[PDB]
Amino acid sequence: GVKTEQEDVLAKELEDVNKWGLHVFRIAELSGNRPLTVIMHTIFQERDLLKTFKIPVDTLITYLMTLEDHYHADVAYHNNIHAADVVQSTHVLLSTPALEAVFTDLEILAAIFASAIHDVDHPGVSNQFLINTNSELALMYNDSSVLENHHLAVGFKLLQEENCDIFQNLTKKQRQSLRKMVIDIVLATDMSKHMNLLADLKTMVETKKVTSSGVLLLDNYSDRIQVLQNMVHCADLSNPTKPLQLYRQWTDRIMEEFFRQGDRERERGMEISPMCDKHNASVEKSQVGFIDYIVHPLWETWADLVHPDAQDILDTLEDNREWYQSTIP
Ligand SMILES: CC1(C)CC(=O)N(CC(=O)N2CCC(N3N=C(c4ccc(OC(F)F)c(OC(F)F)c4)[C@H]4CC=CC[C@H]4C3=O)CC2)C(=O)C1
Ligand SMILES: [Mg+2]
Ligand code: NI
Ligand SMILES: [Zn+2]
Repeated sequence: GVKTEQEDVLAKELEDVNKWGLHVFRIAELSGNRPLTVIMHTIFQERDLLKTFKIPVDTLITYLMTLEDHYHADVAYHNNIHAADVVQSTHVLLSTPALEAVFTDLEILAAIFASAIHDVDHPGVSNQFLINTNSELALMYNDSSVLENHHLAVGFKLLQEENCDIFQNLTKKQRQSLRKMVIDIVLATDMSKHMNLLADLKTMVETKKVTSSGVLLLDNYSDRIQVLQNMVHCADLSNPTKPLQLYRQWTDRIMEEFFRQGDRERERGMEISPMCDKHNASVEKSQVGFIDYIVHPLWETWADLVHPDAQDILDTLEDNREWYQSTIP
């Protein structure tokens, strides 16, 4: 009834689960390629979600292992390690002082479940690629948030596998509310929605109201769900805000994925997508641009919403940006 030694080393790494900068790649190695399952399980226990939602522990574990198995280990970026990272980053963001006691347990469950499923069965190519190849996914979803629709459908469908229904004890009202929030959150991870999400986050910062011991006041679904959508979207765009050793691995992985797509586009005579051309790449300059036009603007606005809680995150981002700028030939 005692942990094996590897299990003990893993449990020690998992003590960083409330920290930005958790060694997720190390967790992946120590868990036998089960970082999503072990991180989710830790977070569910930490937040007492099993008791609150009457989730049988065997059902949770079965679901999580099934979910993690529907991420592809042969995709370099959009795999179970990325899912685990987004979950853990969401979990840290949800714990920010400015949001203490703001969200209900069901909202919390929604954000974390959404994070866990948000890229499941990702094939390692873009929506545009799927559309332009006439792929079955694109046809199924009428070219509209193709991947994100698929991630949702798979994540929910997996609940029907043997002993996988983690929501079996929720009432229909709880399930309907949970399902709606999860859908709203995952669909918001499609980068085509980024400018609208950010515009709404800015509007919210400009009209910010604070209240119950200085935490945010969010008094309607539209504001509550916008915050959660931007929170998971921040987590999804969190790689440049992490310690350089983590960030660089994520950059290597996304570049591998992008260049593989570009190889497939080149071989078939298609126009090669932005940053998919390994023969015409500027990895460093691309990171600086990604930070300047997308990641910083979002994280700066998030940092304003939760001021001053996210200052060290924004400082790390700004440091990493200078690092990449400095390596430009
Ligand atoms: C603005 C430019 C100067 C630089 C640039 O980016 N693009 C392409 C571009 O703007 N977009 C929008 C974002 C898209 N996108 N990009 C992701 C991503 C993740 C990690 C990255 O690096 C490192 F953190 F690991 C990364 O870095 C590299 F691209 F810079 C990109 C994902 C984000 C969310 C969901 C799915 C992934 C997704 O949809 C890609 C297309 C330019 O065209 C010029
Ligand atoms: Mg995605
Ligand atoms: Ni595969
Ligand atoms: Zn993602």
